[PDB]
Amino acid sequence: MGNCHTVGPNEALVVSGGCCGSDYKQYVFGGWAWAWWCISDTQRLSLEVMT
Amino acid sequence: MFFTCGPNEAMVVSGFCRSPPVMVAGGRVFVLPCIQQIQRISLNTLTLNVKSE
Repeated sequence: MGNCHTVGPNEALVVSGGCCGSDYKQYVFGGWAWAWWCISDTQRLSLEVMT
Repeated sequence: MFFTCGPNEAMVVSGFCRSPPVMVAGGRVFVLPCIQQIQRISLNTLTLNVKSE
């Protein structure tokens, strides 16, 4: 089982593990990503202005 | 599904096969609701009372 994750331009999505290897971080900043339930975790961070 | 905004707003669409997000000010866009996301921004003017003491 895997899920399709949609990301806004304002968000950095980091996915660890995936189709390219074991020991790596997948870098995303808007758009989308594919994630396997137990082969790749999904974590996001906001890129917005803070004052 | 079609989504529309007034000239007072801009629509931002991100998702499957739409990695560079599409931005449209006052128009219509065809979107996959379960596989693509739509966000908005108001283009209205703000009348700010800028105090100083």
